[PDB]
Amino acid sequence: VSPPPPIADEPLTVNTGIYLIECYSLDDKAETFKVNAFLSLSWKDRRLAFDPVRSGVRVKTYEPEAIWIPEIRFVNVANARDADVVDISVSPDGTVQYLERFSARVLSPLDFRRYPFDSQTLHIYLIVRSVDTRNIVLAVDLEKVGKNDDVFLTGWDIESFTAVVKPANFALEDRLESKLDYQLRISRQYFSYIPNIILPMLFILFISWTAFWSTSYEANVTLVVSTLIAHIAFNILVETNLPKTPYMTYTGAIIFMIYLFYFVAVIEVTVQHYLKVESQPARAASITRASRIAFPVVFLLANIILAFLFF
Amino acid sequence: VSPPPPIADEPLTVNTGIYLIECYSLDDKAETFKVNAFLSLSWKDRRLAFDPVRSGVRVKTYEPEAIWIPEIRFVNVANARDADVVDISVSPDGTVQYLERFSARVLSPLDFRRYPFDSQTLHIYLIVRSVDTRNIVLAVDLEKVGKNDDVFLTGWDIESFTAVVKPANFALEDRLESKLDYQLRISRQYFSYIPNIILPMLFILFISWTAFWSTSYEANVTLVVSTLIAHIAFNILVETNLPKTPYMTYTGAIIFMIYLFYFVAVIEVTVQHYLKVESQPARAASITRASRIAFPVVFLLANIILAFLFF
Amino acid sequence: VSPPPPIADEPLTVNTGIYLIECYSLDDKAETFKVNAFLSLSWKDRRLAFDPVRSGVRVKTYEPEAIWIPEIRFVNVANARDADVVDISVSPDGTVQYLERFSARVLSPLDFRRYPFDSQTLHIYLIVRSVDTRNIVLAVDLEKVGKNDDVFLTGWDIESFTAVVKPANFALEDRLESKLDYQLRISRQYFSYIPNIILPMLFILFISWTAFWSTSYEANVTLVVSTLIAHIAFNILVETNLPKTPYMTYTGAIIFMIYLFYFVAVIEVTVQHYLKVESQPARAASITRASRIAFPVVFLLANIILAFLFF
Amino acid sequence: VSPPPPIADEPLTVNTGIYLIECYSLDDKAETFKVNAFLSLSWKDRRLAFDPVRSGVRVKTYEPEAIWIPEIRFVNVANARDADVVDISVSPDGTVQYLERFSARVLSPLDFRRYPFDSQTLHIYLIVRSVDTRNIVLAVDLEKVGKNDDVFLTGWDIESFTAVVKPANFALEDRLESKLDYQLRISRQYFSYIPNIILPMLFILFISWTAFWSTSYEANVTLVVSTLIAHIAFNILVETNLPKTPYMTYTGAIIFMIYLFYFVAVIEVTVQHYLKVESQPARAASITRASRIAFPVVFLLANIILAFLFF
Amino acid sequence: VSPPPPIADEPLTVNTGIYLIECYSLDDKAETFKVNAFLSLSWKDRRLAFDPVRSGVRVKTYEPEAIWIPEIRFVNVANARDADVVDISVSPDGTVQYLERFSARVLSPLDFRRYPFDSQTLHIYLIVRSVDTRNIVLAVDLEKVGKNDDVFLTGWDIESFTAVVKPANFALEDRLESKLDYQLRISRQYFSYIPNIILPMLFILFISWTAFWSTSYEANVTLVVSTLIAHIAFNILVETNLPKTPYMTYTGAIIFMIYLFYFVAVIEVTVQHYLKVESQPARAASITRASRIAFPVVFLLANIILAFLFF
Ligand SMILES: [Cl-]
Ligand SMILES: [Cl-]
Ligand SMILES: [Cl-]
Ligand SMILES: [Cl-]
Ligand SMILES: [Cl-]
Ligand SMILES: [Cl-]
Ligand SMILES: [Cl-]
Ligand code: NA
Ligand code: NA
Ligand code: NA
Ligand code: NA
Ligand code: NA
Ligand code: NA
Repeated sequence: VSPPPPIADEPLTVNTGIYLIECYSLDDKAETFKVNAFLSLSWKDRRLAFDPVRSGVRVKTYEPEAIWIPEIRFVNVANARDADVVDISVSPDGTVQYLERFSARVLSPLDFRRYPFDSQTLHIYLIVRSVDTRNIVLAVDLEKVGKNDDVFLTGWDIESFTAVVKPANFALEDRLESKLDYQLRISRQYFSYIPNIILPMLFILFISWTAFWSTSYEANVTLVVSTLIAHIAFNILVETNLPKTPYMTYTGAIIFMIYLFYFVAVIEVTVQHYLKVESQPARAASITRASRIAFPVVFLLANIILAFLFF
Repeated sequence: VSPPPPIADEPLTVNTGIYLIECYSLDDKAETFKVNAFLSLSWKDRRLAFDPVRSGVRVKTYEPEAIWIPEIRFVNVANARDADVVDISVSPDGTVQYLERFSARVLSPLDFRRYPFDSQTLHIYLIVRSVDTRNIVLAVDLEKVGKNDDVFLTGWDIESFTAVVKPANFALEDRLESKLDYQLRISRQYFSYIPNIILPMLFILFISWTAFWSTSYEANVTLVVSTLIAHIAFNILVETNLPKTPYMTYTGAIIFMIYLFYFVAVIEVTVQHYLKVESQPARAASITRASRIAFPVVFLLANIILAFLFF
Repeated sequence: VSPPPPIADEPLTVNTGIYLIECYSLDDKAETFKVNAFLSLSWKDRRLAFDPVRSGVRVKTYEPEAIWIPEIRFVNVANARDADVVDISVSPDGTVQYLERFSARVLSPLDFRRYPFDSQTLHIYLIVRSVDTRNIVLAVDLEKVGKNDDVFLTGWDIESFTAVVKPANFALEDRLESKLDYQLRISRQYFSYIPNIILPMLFILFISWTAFWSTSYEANVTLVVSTLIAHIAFNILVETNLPKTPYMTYTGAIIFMIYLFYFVAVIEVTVQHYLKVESQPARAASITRASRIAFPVVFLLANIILAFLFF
Repeated sequence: VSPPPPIADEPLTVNTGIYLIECYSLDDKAETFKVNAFLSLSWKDRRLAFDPVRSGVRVKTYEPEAIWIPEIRFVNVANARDADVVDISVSPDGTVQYLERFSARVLSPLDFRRYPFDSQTLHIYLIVRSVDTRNIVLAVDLEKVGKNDDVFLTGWDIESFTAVVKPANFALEDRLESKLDYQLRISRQYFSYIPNIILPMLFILFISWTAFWSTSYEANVTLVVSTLIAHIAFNILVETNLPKTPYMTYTGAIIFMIYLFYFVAVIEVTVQHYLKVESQPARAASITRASRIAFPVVFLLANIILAFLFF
Repeated sequence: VSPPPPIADEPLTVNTGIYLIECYSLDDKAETFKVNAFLSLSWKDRRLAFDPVRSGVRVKTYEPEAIWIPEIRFVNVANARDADVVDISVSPDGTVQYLERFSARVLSPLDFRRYPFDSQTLHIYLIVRSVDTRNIVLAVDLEKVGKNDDVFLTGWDIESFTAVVKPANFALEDRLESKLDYQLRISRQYFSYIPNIILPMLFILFISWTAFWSTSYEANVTLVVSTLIAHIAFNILVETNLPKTPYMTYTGAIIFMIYLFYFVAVIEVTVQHYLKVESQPARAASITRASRIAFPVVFLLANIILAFLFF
């Protein structure tokens, strides 16, 4: 079967639509997400046109093998989508209405700069390659683009599912390619990060600062060193849930900065002890009293600077 | 093959049933579970009807390709179910009795608010899309809905497997869809959480409280800081087995609250030492003696408040 | 093709056999194991019977499509088995001899009460569903039930592979079902648990008991608290290799009991220090001297009680 | 269908091309990467040649079954590629233009010597096995070799995708094999390693060196031993992300060398304490004062030597 | 299609060969490895014999369906191999030359006694089951047994790939089975274990021995207990990479023995402190001075004994 013959030198418009049924397994590290959706296709094939009076039927149902169907692919998929044809209906004017249900693992990169207070735009790229007989162009049928109400993505708020109506027409290996962009806007549910990572990390840091109210070097060493080890555990815990980025993330920035706070606290604890041994506790006391105000103030200001730079 | 022609303007009723054989791999983080079950289908096709006397046979067995079979799908599946037709029997009134054995990874969300003392309702949504010739409606044959006695779900008690008899008939992409809800009620076996997480977590917390019977700041610092690190390990252990929720879980609430108890214990340990150095041990003694009663009382009352709010 | 017509009202006996070739991947947490075996089937089809003199051949070889073959399934499988027909041989009397090689992931629950000194009975349930024309009953051909000598299951001793010769005949969805039970008896190789978990766990516990020969509260706090953290690591290590059980395991019981021993050791260490500060070291000495005998004696007796209750 | 008959004793040239669409899942430990690309093939089949005037058509489109297609395979793949034919076009002179879209898990070894400042050359080996009728040779059509702009590999910078135009023609099992080498040059994004591994590792090492400003053996023991445990955690973290190499990696060298620095710091801390107890603190002071300069100087010089040897 | 008819009562010899192309994913815990290789088969079918003069052709190429092909299987595979026929060539005398490219996950047990200085013999068992008409025997064509030069197994040195030329002919379910043994000899690249596990483990042990040059019980307790916890981390790290063995491994023996060294070091540290408190430091000094020589000497001798027993 050959594609529909053109009337004039016009290309064949294949109207598309994606209706999300299931959205799952957004792998942050792999920047992949799995989708289960309806893919609707519509085009005019004048060769399939019929008279409703003569034939008796209002619409004709065909099997995929029986008629010409456009070779529609996804750009950003790991493997070819798992699809099952639901219906093929032909109107008297030759307007074919195709519907299939598919599942695919979509590969869409994520921007972790504002993690875990980040928002993303997941993409689903529909593509058609033009044939030698005729050029094929994709279009969006806005009435057949949507999502089920029950569609949920664990740890994410699904904002919108829309399509960029004008396709990206380009040439690949001396043939026209018509690419459509389907955008699923999501925003992370940062809630859990607050009692699980952020507050426990702040608590251990604040515990290290109690060494500014102690003259016992042995106890101070235990305070700052133990809490630093807990901070290392939280840093390792955070980087397991995230991929290796060529940029600094919001959480990554905070975590890294906190290391400097532990390092300077060790220096303060060392200086205080050296001075006490040197029989200069008055100078040591001035440094410790200053540190009680300096450490929280510098921490608060540095965080304001970070939050400003990131948001 | 086209669907059965209607007598009047009535829709085609496809009687359904699901008999669970195997139930496994309930992934709490992924909110997925695997199922192996029998799917029974029954509908009337007057075109397949035949003579007992003339034909000789009581029932006719057909191969799936030979006759019209409704395109029955699952809504909440990752991929198309793995199915193998077991039997197709036609009565001579044209009543078709279809049976297939399938396996699928069902995507059903879970409510972790009361974890690990939570109960869930897993869903299996059966769906049929109406054709242009005729509208297809699903029905429940209660005699063909059940589960095997041997059906076990590791770490869960299987309560019931029932079906919501009235389908959710709606329009999707200008076509009628008949959706049925199959509900598998389960309840978590919380037993293991008590000797593995809850009691060990209480033991380390109670060990930190021994600092209220010690004047040794160095020993108290070691007691409260070490036990806090063990509590961090238990917090990390718990959040690995659970997904990131936009709400607080029962275990999550307790674990988070315990951090505040460690933080105030550090403050007490610090205050006590500062006062002793300041040659005010009488005031420090009053604070330590009060803490011996305050810490367990406030812990007990706060837990009563949490248990009340959650259950 | 229809099933063999009955002479009298007798059911069709399908003689079965399973010969294990490969046995692997016993997942303790998932209570699954993978199998690669031969499945032999034999039944009489009088319609396929022939004269050896007239036909010339002693046996006729058929392709699966050519003749009626019983729909044999496994009850406790995740998905339908991966099978490849090896041979189909028909004797002159119509006795069909079918052989296929299959692989499947069998779902069989395990009893962890005596872990790691536990033994299990893995099950493989063969099943046939009766047809409308005739009832099908399964039988065991003991000469075609066995296992290869090289069959090994990492960390397990394969004891026996036998079949319960009398089938469990029952009705499921108004049709007879003939179920056969194939039992693979295994026993865990507990050896590795001794130098890897049990002895290291005892060593750290015995190290904590050295605090009964020390008056240094600071050193005792470090001894009991550090060893308790190592015990937590061993508890976490053990529960990762095991699934969540609604009962107590042997190892689980020991591990949990050891927490109580650490808790009482902390109390002893606290009491001793409080008394010393109170200028009552004579009373503290009596308590410490008693603890030197009490702790190992109570530990030995409690373990005898546990071993008695569990074995 | 037999291959195209030769004019003279010349071999059949199959012009090839690979256009990368998706590049993902580079597993460092497994030395595997997944690819989704276009595979273009072109050869002359004089038997398929036609007159454009007589036939009417400029090009003829065939189904794969209809014509002879060369058996093209990948050398370094885990399993046979997942492919779907896109187009087969025959020119009047018999020049066949084949295009397929495929996905495969490519097995290409990596050189970790300079990790995480390493660059790699991933290989994709195309191969054709000669037939008895004729010898088949592969060629590169440089116009059909490329990559999509959006092609991204998490944690890597994609440098180039080129093909070694001259094939490696050799004999395997007494038949000619024509092998082509497609090279994907990548370079690691080392950025994240600096705030996540390198700096935290340096911070804990520098913290251990504060013991050179302390006379408190108990505090020094806590400083050097605790920081060493954190260094062990970083060593374990690094070797999980890497495979077992029969050579030393850059990061591996640094990490190993740092152990020696901790070991000598323990010796210094021990020597200092022994001398103080021996009532020789003047000699101990000379050793500690020297260590303050020796440790950072030897660390800086040793790192210069390592960086020189590795880069 | 039936097998080739015998001349005399001789069995049908199927000459085999395996040429390794890709060797990957050797899972130590699962005792599995993946293979991608060429499988060559050759047998004489007199029914396919032809005259080169009359037919014109020197060799005839057939499709697998057209002629009788022996049912060749692998014994030690997880699932049936993924195979794709490359060529089938028939010589005038009826000598068929079959070649296929396959991939399979081979299940071959490993001996960990000498780990990580162990060598293994991986097996690939080829098997053919005799038919009722004729008995089939396997043979090795040594000219078609080999491996590609580029064949690499991460963390292993590939020594040789040879075949045991004489098959293991036996009866299984009253039919002859001809089994061939293909052996891939490998030896572990132990290099990485030295700077990653062995030396760091020795360093922490040697650090614990510094307590023999200290009289500070509090510092000694910190030294021996902290290093013991690091040794536990290395023991856990080692047992994750290894399966549970009913025997002791070389590394397992060393690791276990080191626990005894830590235990006796705790006893020494305890005895020394008890004696000092008892105002007997002269006796304590004798014990500590002896331990300085005893501990390294006993460690060196015990390791010589272990190395002797294991190698
Ligand atoms: Cl696709
Ligand atoms: Cl363009
Ligand atoms: Cl074009
Ligand atoms: Cl489905
Ligand atoms: Cl099955
Ligand atoms: Cl391939
Ligand atoms: Cl096989
Ligand atoms: Na078509
Ligand atoms: Na059908
Ligand atoms: Na059949
Ligand atoms: Na072809
Ligand atoms: Na064949
Ligand atoms: Na300490």
